[PDB]
Amino acid sequence: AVKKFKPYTPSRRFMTVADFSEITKTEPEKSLVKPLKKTGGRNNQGRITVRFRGGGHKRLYRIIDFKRWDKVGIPAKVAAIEYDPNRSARIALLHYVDGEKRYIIAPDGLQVGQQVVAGPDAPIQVGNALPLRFIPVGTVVHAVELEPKKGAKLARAAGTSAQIQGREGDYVILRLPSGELRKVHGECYATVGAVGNADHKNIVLGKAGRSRWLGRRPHVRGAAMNPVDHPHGGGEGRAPRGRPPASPWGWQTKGLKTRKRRKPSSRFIIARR
Amino acid sequence: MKRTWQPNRRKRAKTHGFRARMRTPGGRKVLKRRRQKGRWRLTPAVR
RNA sequence: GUGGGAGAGGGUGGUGGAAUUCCCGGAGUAGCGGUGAAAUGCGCAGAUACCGGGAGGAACGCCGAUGGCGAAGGCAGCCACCUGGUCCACCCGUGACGCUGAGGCGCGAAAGCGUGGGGAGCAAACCGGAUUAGAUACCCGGGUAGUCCACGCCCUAAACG
RNA sequence: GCCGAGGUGGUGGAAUUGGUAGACACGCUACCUUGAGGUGGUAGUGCGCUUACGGGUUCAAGUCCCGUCCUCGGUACCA
RNA sequence: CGGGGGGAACCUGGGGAACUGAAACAUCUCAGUACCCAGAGGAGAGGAAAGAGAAAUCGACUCCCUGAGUAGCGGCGAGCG
RNA sequence: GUGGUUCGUGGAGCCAUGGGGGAAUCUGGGCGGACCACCGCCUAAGGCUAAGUACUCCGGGUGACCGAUAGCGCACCAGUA
RNA sequence: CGAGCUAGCCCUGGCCAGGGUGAAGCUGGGGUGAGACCCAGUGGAGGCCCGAACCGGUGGGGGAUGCAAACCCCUCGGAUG
RNA sequence: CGAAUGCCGGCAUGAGUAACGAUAAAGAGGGUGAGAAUCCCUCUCGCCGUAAGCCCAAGGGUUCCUACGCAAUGGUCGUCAGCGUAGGGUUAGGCGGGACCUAAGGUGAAGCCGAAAGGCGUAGCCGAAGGGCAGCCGGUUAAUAUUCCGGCCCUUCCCGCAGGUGCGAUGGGGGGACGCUCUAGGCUAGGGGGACCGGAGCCAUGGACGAGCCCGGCCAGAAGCGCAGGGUGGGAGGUAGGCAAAUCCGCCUCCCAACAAGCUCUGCGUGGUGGGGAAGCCCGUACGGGUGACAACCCCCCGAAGCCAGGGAGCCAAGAAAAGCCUCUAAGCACAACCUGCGGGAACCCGUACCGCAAACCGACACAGGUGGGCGGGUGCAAGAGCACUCAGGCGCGCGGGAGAACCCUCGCCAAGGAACUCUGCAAGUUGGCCCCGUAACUUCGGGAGAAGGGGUGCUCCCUGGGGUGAUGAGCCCCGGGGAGCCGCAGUGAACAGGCUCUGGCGACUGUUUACCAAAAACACAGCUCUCUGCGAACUCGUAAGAGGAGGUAUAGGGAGCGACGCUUGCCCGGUGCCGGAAGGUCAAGGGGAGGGGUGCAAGCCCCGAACCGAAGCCCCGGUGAACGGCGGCCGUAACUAUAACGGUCCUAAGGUAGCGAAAUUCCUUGUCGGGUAAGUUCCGACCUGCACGAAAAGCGUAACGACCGGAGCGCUGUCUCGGCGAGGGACCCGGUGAAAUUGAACUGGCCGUGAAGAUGCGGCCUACCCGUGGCAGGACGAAAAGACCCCGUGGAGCUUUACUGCAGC
RNA sequence: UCGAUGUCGGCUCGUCGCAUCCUGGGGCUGAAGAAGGUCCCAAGGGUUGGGCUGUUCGCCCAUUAAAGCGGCACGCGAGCU
Ligand SMILES: [Mg+2]
Ligand SMILES: [Mg+2]
Ligand SMILES: [Mg+2]
Ligand SMILES: [Mg+2]
Ligand SMILES: [Mg+2]
Ligand SMILES: [Mg+2]
Ligand SMILES: [Mg+2]
Ligand SMILES: [Mg+2]
Ligand SMILES: [Mg+2]
Ligand SMILES: [Mg+2]
Ligand SMILES: [Mg+2]
Ligand SMILES: [Mg+2]
Ligand SMILES: [Mg+2]
Ligand SMILES: [Mg+2]
Ligand SMILES: [Mg+2]
Ligand SMILES: [Mg+2]
Ligand SMILES: [Mg+2]
Ligand SMILES: [Mg+2]
Ligand SMILES: [Mg+2]
Ligand SMILES: [Mg+2]
Ligand SMILES: [Mg+2]
Ligand SMILES: [Mg+2]
Ligand SMILES: [Mg+2]
Ligand SMILES: [Mg+2]
Ligand SMILES: [Mg+2]
Ligand SMILES: [Mg+2]
Ligand SMILES: [Mg+2]
Ligand SMILES: [Mg+2]
Ligand SMILES: [Mg+2]
Ligand SMILES: [Mg+2]
Ligand SMILES: [Mg+2]
Ligand SMILES: [Mg+2]
Ligand SMILES: [Mg+2]
Ligand SMILES: [Mg+2]
Ligand SMILES: [Mg+2]
Ligand SMILES: [Mg+2]
Ligand SMILES: [Mg+2]
Ligand SMILES: [Mg+2]
Ligand SMILES: [Mg+2]
Ligand SMILES: [Mg+2]
Ligand SMILES: [Mg+2]
Ligand SMILES: [Mg+2]
Ligand SMILES: [Mg+2]
Ligand SMILES: [Mg+2]
Ligand SMILES: [Mg+2]
Ligand SMILES: [Mg+2]
Ligand SMILES: [Mg+2]
Ligand SMILES: [Mg+2]
Ligand SMILES: [Mg+2]
Ligand SMILES: [Mg+2]
Ligand SMILES: [Mg+2]
Ligand SMILES: [Mg+2]
Ligand SMILES: [Mg+2]
Ligand SMILES: [Mg+2]
Ligand SMILES: [Mg+2]
Ligand SMILES: [Mg+2]
Ligand SMILES: [Mg+2]
Ligand SMILES: [Mg+2]
Ligand SMILES: [Mg+2]
Ligand SMILES: [Mg+2]
Ligand SMILES: [Mg+2]
Ligand SMILES: [Mg+2]
Ligand SMILES: [Mg+2]
Ligand SMILES: [Mg+2]
Ligand SMILES: [Mg+2]
Ligand SMILES: [Mg+2]
Ligand SMILES: [Mg+2]
Ligand SMILES: [Mg+2]
Ligand SMILES: [Mg+2]
Ligand SMILES: [Mg+2]
Ligand SMILES: [Mg+2]
Ligand SMILES: [Mg+2]
Ligand SMILES: [Mg+2]
Ligand SMILES: [Mg+2]
Ligand SMILES: [Mg+2]
Ligand SMILES: [Mg+2]
Ligand SMILES: [Mg+2]
Ligand SMILES: [Mg+2]
Ligand SMILES: [Mg+2]
Ligand SMILES: [Mg+2]
Ligand SMILES: [Mg+2]
Ligand SMILES: [Mg+2]
Ligand SMILES: [Mg+2]
Ligand SMILES: [Mg+2]
Ligand SMILES: [Mg+2]
Ligand SMILES: [Mg+2]
Ligand SMILES: [Mg+2]
Ligand SMILES: [Mg+2]
Ligand SMILES: [Mg+2]
Ligand SMILES: [Mg+2]
Ligand SMILES: [Mg+2]
Ligand SMILES: [Mg+2]
Ligand SMILES: [Mg+2]
Ligand SMILES: [Mg+2]
Ligand SMILES: [Mg+2]
Ligand SMILES: [Mg+2]
Ligand SMILES: [Mg+2]
Ligand SMILES: [Mg+2]
Ligand SMILES: [Mg+2]
Ligand SMILES: [Mg+2]
Ligand SMILES: [Mg+2]
Ligand SMILES: [Mg+2]
Ligand SMILES: [Mg+2]
Ligand SMILES: [Mg+2]
Ligand SMILES: [Mg+2]
Ligand SMILES: [Mg+2]
Ligand SMILES: [Mg+2]
Ligand SMILES: [Mg+2]
Ligand SMILES: [Mg+2]
Ligand SMILES: [Mg+2]
Ligand SMILES: [Mg+2]
Ligand SMILES: [Mg+2]
Ligand SMILES: [Mg+2]
Ligand SMILES: [Mg+2]
Ligand SMILES: [Mg+2]
Ligand SMILES: [Mg+2]
Ligand SMILES: [Mg+2]
Ligand SMILES: [Mg+2]
Ligand SMILES: [Mg+2]
Ligand SMILES: [Mg+2]
Ligand SMILES: [Mg+2]
Ligand SMILES: [Mg+2]
Ligand SMILES: [Mg+2]
Ligand SMILES: [Mg+2]
Ligand SMILES: [Mg+2]
Ligand SMILES: [Mg+2]
Ligand SMILES: [Mg+2]
Ligand SMILES: [Mg+2]
Ligand SMILES: [Mg+2]
Ligand SMILES: [Mg+2]
Ligand SMILES: [Mg+2]
Ligand SMILES: [Mg+2]
Ligand SMILES: [Mg+2]
Ligand SMILES: [Mg+2]
Ligand SMILES: [Mg+2]
Ligand SMILES: [Mg+2]
Ligand SMILES: [Mg+2]
Ligand SMILES: [Mg+2]
Ligand SMILES: [Mg+2]
Ligand SMILES: [Mg+2]
Ligand SMILES: [Mg+2]
Ligand SMILES: [Mg+2]
Ligand SMILES: [Mg+2]
Ligand SMILES: [Mg+2]
Ligand SMILES: [Mg+2]
Ligand SMILES: [Mg+2]
Ligand SMILES: [Mg+2]
Ligand SMILES: [Mg+2]
Ligand SMILES: [Mg+2]
Ligand SMILES: [Mg+2]
Ligand SMILES: [Mg+2]
Ligand SMILES: [Mg+2]
Ligand SMILES: [Mg+2]
Ligand SMILES: [Mg+2]
Ligand SMILES: [Mg+2]
Ligand SMILES: [Mg+2]
Ligand SMILES: [Mg+2]
Ligand SMILES: [Mg+2]
Ligand SMILES: [Mg+2]
Ligand SMILES: [Mg+2]
Ligand SMILES: [Mg+2]
Ligand SMILES: [Mg+2]
Ligand SMILES: [Mg+2]
Ligand SMILES: [Mg+2]
Ligand SMILES: [Mg+2]
Ligand SMILES: [Mg+2]
Ligand SMILES: [Mg+2]
Ligand SMILES: [Mg+2]
Ligand SMILES: [Mg+2]
Ligand SMILES: [Mg+2]
Ligand SMILES: [Mg+2]
Ligand SMILES: [Mg+2]
Ligand SMILES: [Mg+2]
Ligand SMILES: [Mg+2]
Ligand SMILES: [Mg+2]
Ligand SMILES: [Mg+2]
Ligand SMILES: [Mg+2]
Ligand SMILES: [Mg+2]
Ligand SMILES: [Mg+2]
Ligand SMILES: [Mg+2]
Ligand SMILES: [Mg+2]
Ligand SMILES: [Mg+2]
Ligand SMILES: [Mg+2]
Ligand SMILES: [Mg+2]
Ligand SMILES: [Mg+2]
Ligand SMILES: [Mg+2]
Ligand SMILES: [Mg+2]
Ligand SMILES: [Mg+2]
Ligand SMILES: [Mg+2]
Ligand SMILES: [Mg+2]
Ligand SMILES: [Mg+2]
Repeated sequence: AVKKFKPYTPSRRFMTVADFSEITKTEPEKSLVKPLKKTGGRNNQGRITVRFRGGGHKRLYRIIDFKRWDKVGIPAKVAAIEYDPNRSARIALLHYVDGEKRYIIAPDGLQVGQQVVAGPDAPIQVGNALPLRFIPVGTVVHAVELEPKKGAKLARAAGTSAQIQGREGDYVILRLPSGELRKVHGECYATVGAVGNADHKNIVLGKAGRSRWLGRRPHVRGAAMNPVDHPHGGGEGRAPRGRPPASPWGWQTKGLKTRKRRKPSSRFIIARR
Repeated sequence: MKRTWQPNRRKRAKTHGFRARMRTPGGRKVLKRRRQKGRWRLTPAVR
């Protein structure tokens, strides 16, 4: 869990690569990949709408199953645990008995050979997925639906999870990985346990190039621009912001809240980040 | 040292050529303009 | 060796109620706190005291002893798993196979350090109220590290009989 | 060299033209508490002269003005 | 059966600047101009009063002359009309 | 809320209309410069309609128009080299 | 009207003589209660090293109506990212 | 028209001036011709040879070939030509494209959006240097040739026969189908050597008739076979998935081979046949042709980066699509249809000349610049695409001849000295490859390191070890070892090839940057912190639809600072920002109508309007520092003095902690002291009076790194004392060609004056025959550019904000 | 002089003034001698090499007969830096 390196170069000093022990299969499931279009952060008009992107490895997209409920009651055996370049986590390849192959995003604690199933039935065990209403309160759970049948949305990122705090009416009270407190509808599926590859946050990029491999290009500071360019540009040697700090588009960037206030989902929230 | 003209026949038809002009309203007017000025060539040679 | 015994001895995983604190709701009004006496602070934007609902962290009351276990440091709600030492009995086996121990190795309260977490109460530093000639203190109101978990360091002590 | 605010008790510091030993402190002096000092309590700070200089305004000038000295603050850029 | 597309300038509709002027400049001006777009033609718009507006009056619409730089409008300015 | 008109919010009507409300059919409705009365004018919410007008790619006629540095950019194989 | 120059991104291809250093892992031995670890071999990592191609443009000289509207010479930087 | 740096045109001056475009280089003979340095052929000489040779792709588009031409184009000449005129020349079922596929992207029925114009968009369609697809060797033309011819092979389509089979698709499945580094075994291209094989001819000038010397000893090739290698399990049973179906694929279970065993595919070998085939001599070829020959046609060795190819391994950053192809079934049809084999017929459009690192492309030029892929021989040097010479082949760069001044450029060498040069060792020089010995502080333990500093280096002889290929052997190739000796000043004998050390600053580091005056201490960067964001996310672009974010989900995404790492990062919440706050106050439209007015006989119509309810915002209450930001003054005091641990007092929101400090910050300033030097405004170490450091616009440190900027030493030098000589290319003279800015007109001297204040031009005086060449720059307020500095203009523009007024956005 | 009169310093090359740093010739002296001090005449010649700083200047090391001061667009950039 987290490879380190001798310092036989600079930057090989602080580098850290993930441990790949959990990985069973070294090439993906041909059935389950589509190629994906790399945007470079350019939207349909050829305009950059997210800065500092592009470069980075050719990448095959793995189509992963975010609705477990098409297969209700059909068991499946976990066939392998794989590397997915498109996400923080690991994907499990698993074979349904009725012969369909799907990718689940791998819970921690899941191992190859395990027997897994989703439905309002089903044991409470790692990898099984149920309607939220049927998980015992106090469970920790991942890959959670936010509206019934709409796809899993919350807690898909390596090492994240969420927790059932209580039930009220048609809805259950979820603690999100943000610490926000949310009612989610009881009918929403979720699959028990946390996401794993939790050691993920401790990997140390370690050198400039290695940030490029991830397709994120250099990020140049406001301060280091001119005034045509940023609210912080201009000013001889350095200078401080000399105004409350701002985005290139000139809104305030320290503490100013951007959530819409009159948003209808406010009726469903109790907490923050 | 590398100058601004790097002839590419495909580029030239694709960019300034006839169908290109006729695709856009702006371009239809170029043609309209040139035709009315009496140009011998409404659009570059290319090939 | 065999047969037994006591115990907060250690490690892992669970799990319980009490209380504090914070949140919602209900009810309810002008003060609560705090001290040597006060002030700072909290409170008609509805505090305190009361009832209900919930979240969370830490510590385990009575049993509890001038008691027990451990080589030491140390160990105290309950339950399970894994495990150390130790005493008694019958007098069975090996046959001096012993004692000590420079170095070496390991363990080592608290505080401190690193990377993650976690953070209720307490609280170095820090702010404020008092006291005082003054008070960078004692007392009061606040309060961050830390106190807790994991992994890794540190290796000290009135580490004392 | 150039514009802004200042010079007052022993000290630090106040005052709209109406002064006044002059706010308020702290020095200090007399007594008191103490065996003695300090802390602490009680009641006063010039010999009928001065608020930097000296010279106008006013019925009155620490207060407004005029220049002189000193302080402090700011400035002396393109060259 | 029709449409499509082209046409010097002219017409109507949708949209629509700035320089400049005001001896600065914001209302105002330049100006519903330049221009972009859609449509029409040999012309196009308009047209047969829910009109004018003071006389008991005129009678559809266009165009010219004139009323008249009048009536008015206007940082009651420049100016517009 | 705006646009049009000479009308720039002015006493601001008339014509038009993006938004809200929302009638009546001659004893009905619009207008005559806020509004009210009186006296008049006119009949909205369907449509078409020659001529008189604008222009000049084109043909002609005519010039106190130019005469090859002029007159169209081009008198000439020019929107060419 | 332009991204046939330049800048970034996307898709699909290609290029990088040779030499040097010798990471993890593995294997063996040592070590130990079991380890950590040590040594030897092997192994062949890296915005590692020297250096052509390719990419630059460091200092100096020359050129300055130039060979050239940015060049030439010597020297220098990177060269599996 | 006389002036507008006027416009158009013509013609001057500079001037027979500068230049004639790489310093790779020329000489003569012969020919042709009106005319020859410049065309042609010979011989000699020089230059390129990872190219300055050869192939391809772009782009160009007749430049190709030949005949006849020389006005112009050619930097001179021209008989020549890429130039003028004319004629000729480009041949494909297999090469490249298209009657194939799909990528980004484009387009776009369905659909959505937008005043119009239009924007978007699923399927589909288009789109290639990627995937798929069937030709190899030779000959021939003046000029084309995988195109024509010759020989040997192959593809599709149509029709037929034979044999086989549930046939059948735009639908299901498989496959296609993949990164990067390293890399095994076998091959091949390619190359070296041979006493073996074939071959004209040769014996010079002292020696050699010799296992002499110089030349050559291959290419393509179906089936078959051989060798190397790729791919691949076989049968049954069930079956709920692969939007219908399936016998296929998937999945569960049972039995057989575990192995290429077999089946299958590709590579190379060999192959029937076919084809080439040197030096040299001769023919005259402008270029080839004849002969050598009836050629020989073999052995060994070196060996890819290429081939077998979906090979192997490791790694993290996790590595296109679709069709061809195989499979499965659906309708439908089963005389059809498809499969396999043989046969016959059918097989279209476009390109092909030539240039192609360049005189034919991009650079106004026959321009020292730019331009993607492939091949790129030999020897030596550690290797190599490096460097020196050289093959094939290709060039001597489209002005020449002389002379041998100054000056310049490029180059070589120097007595003694050795940085004294100078802002600065700038420049140059020193060093230099490889083998061995050796190698410090400090360090993040890797480094520092090529630290430093040393020794070796040729050739001949003897002995000698191991490898590869051959067999276990010679032969050939590779890596060594020991001994004795030869020669010169010197053996990496020429060419390519680090000068080193100490010490500060700044930035951690490799990177990036002002194309064209700045490469940096700037930007970036891993990493730290803050903040926003629950997902139809925030945020960005768009009027919108849509889109990016992301087919991502708080270990994620956006914004902002800081900038590896170590140790750290104080106090102030008054103001500003943001954040929280159900009360309070004020607050627009709207609500409400107390009352008041206009008019009317009136019923009424119309107008105004108080109270009161009525958002956000502001006010107000709080919070907030890695938010914007800020972080005091005066007086006194110790038993020498001096200083003040201590005290007093004014003010503040609070009065700068650690650490650092004459600093990339210190004005005074060359502060003072120490170190260095004979001497040190710089440098280093201190002190602290910090004009005016200070903690993420981070503080203080830090090994390693730097074409960064200071300072010092050694080494070594023409940098210098201080210059001298020599070389080439220019400059000079001659023949050819022949520009330029500038130019009121010129008959254009010095001094003292004078003058709009700096006179060839006015006064006086002095000096002075006319005209040129080569030189120098003091003057013509010399040229150039309507001064960029400065002001002015109610000139402009970019930028800012608590200037004004708007708009988007919220 | 802004339709342009390049600006400190250094190098190079100088030339001139004398208000003389030295050398020559003098008066006075509080000149014994030697050495000076002052003022007088005198522009023929001469007037070093280094450390530091861009520096002018200046300070400093080592010498010197001596280590002069000025002007020439703070002489001199179609002469260099
Ligand atoms: Mg587009
Ligand atoms: Mg940045
Ligand atoms: Mg900047
Ligand atoms: Mg911009
Ligand atoms: Mg801005
Ligand atoms: Mg700023
Ligand atoms: Mg600054
Ligand atoms: Mg700046
Ligand atoms: Mg290039
Ligand atoms: Mg051009
Ligand atoms: Mg092309
Ligand atoms: Mg024509
Ligand atoms: Mg006890
Ligand atoms: Mg005990
Ligand atoms: Mg036990
Ligand atoms: Mg016995
Ligand atoms: Mg301990
Ligand atoms: Mg502890
Ligand atoms: Mg006391
Ligand atoms: Mg507390
Ligand atoms: Mg004890
Ligand atoms: Mg006594
Ligand atoms: Mg007094
Ligand atoms: Mg008085
Ligand atoms: Mg200024
Ligand atoms: Mg039309
Ligand atoms: Mg209109
Ligand atoms: Mg219009
Ligand atoms: Mg329209
Ligand atoms: Mg104006
Ligand atoms: Mg004006
Ligand atoms: Mg103006
Ligand atoms: Mg108007
Ligand atoms: Mg007609
Ligand atoms: Mg008509
Ligand atoms: Mg009509
Ligand atoms: Mg009409
Ligand atoms: Mg009509
Ligand atoms: Mg009529
Ligand atoms: Mg008025
Ligand atoms: Mg108007
Ligand atoms: Mg209007
Ligand atoms: Mg107005
Ligand atoms: Mg009106
Ligand atoms: Mg009316
Ligand atoms: Mg309406
Ligand atoms: Mg009406
Ligand atoms: Mg009317
Ligand atoms: Mg009417
Ligand atoms: Mg008409
Ligand atoms: Mg006509
Ligand atoms: Mg003419
Ligand atoms: Mg003409
Ligand atoms: Mg004439
Ligand atoms: Mg003429
Ligand atoms: Mg003309
Ligand atoms: Mg013509
Ligand atoms: Mg481009
Ligand atoms: Mg490298
Ligand atoms: Mg290198
Ligand atoms: Mg250079
Ligand atoms: Mg020059
Ligand atoms: Mg890359
Ligand atoms: Mg001129
Ligand atoms: Mg003229
Ligand atoms: Mg002439
Ligand atoms: Mg001349
Ligand atoms: Mg000359
Ligand atoms: Mg010449
Ligand atoms: Mg001859
Ligand atoms: Mg000749
Ligand atoms: Mg070669
Ligand atoms: Mg071509
Ligand atoms: Mg051309
Ligand atoms: Mg031609
Ligand atoms: Mg040819
Ligand atoms: Mg030719
Ligand atoms: Mg000619
Ligand atoms: Mg000629
Ligand atoms: Mg020709
Ligand atoms: Mg066809
Ligand atoms: Mg297609
Ligand atoms: Mg489109
Ligand atoms: Mg449509
Ligand atoms: Mg459309
Ligand atoms: Mg293709
Ligand atoms: Mg292809
Ligand atoms: Mg083909
Ligand atoms: Mg073939
Ligand atoms: Mg051939
Ligand atoms: Mg088929
Ligand atoms: Mg002989
Ligand atoms: Mg063969
Ligand atoms: Mg099915
Ligand atoms: Mg494969
Ligand atoms: Mg492989
Ligand atoms: Mg298709
Ligand atoms: Mg079938
Ligand atoms: Mg059927
Ligand atoms: Mg056939
Ligand atoms: Mg051809
Ligand atoms: Mg070239
Ligand atoms: Mg050529
Ligand atoms: Mg030439
Ligand atoms: Mg060229
Ligand atoms: Mg050219
Ligand atoms: Mg190239
Ligand atoms: Mg080669
Ligand atoms: Mg070598
Ligand atoms: Mg090669
Ligand atoms: Mg070479
Ligand atoms: Mg040759
Ligand atoms: Mg020649
Ligand atoms: Mg030449
Ligand atoms: Mg010599
Ligand atoms: Mg010498
Ligand atoms: Mg010597
Ligand atoms: Mg020396
Ligand atoms: Mg000097
Ligand atoms: Mg140098
Ligand atoms: Mg040392
Ligand atoms: Mg060192
Ligand atoms: Mg080392
Ligand atoms: Mg060495
Ligand atoms: Mg030797
Ligand atoms: Mg020798
Ligand atoms: Mg050498
Ligand atoms: Mg050499
Ligand atoms: Mg060398
Ligand atoms: Mg080197
Ligand atoms: Mg410094
Ligand atoms: Mg750097
Ligand atoms: Mg740093
Ligand atoms: Mg660098
Ligand atoms: Mg930069
Ligand atoms: Mg630059
Ligand atoms: Mg520039
Ligand atoms: Mg650099
Ligand atoms: Mg540069
Ligand atoms: Mg979206
Ligand atoms: Mg928007
Ligand atoms: Mg999206
Ligand atoms: Mg997406
Ligand atoms: Mg920074
Ligand atoms: Mg920094
Ligand atoms: Mg504050
Ligand atoms: Mg605040
Ligand atoms: Mg506050
Ligand atoms: Mg309120
Ligand atoms: Mg109302
Ligand atoms: Mg009334
Ligand atoms: Mg409010
Ligand atoms: Mg407040
Ligand atoms: Mg701070
Ligand atoms: Mg104080
Ligand atoms: Mg300070
Ligand atoms: Mg210190
Ligand atoms: Mg200091
Ligand atoms: Mg100093
Ligand atoms: Mg400072
Ligand atoms: Mg220092
Ligand atoms: Mg600073
Ligand atoms: Mg800061
Ligand atoms: Mg520092
Ligand atoms: Mg650098
Ligand atoms: Mg010299
Ligand atoms: Mg010479
Ligand atoms: Mg004369
Ligand atoms: Mg004069
Ligand atoms: Mg005269
Ligand atoms: Mg002359
Ligand atoms: Mg001159
Ligand atoms: Mg001059
Ligand atoms: Mg001017
Ligand atoms: Mg003004
Ligand atoms: Mg202005
Ligand atoms: Mg001037
Ligand atoms: Mg002039
Ligand atoms: Mg001039
Ligand atoms: Mg004299
Ligand atoms: Mg004398
Ligand atoms: Mg004497
Ligand atoms: Mg004497
Ligand atoms: Mg003299
Ligand atoms: Mg003199
Ligand atoms: Mg001197
Ligand atoms: Mg210096
Ligand atoms: Mg000085
Ligand atoms: Mg000066
Ligand atoms: Mg001067
Ligand atoms: Mg100068």
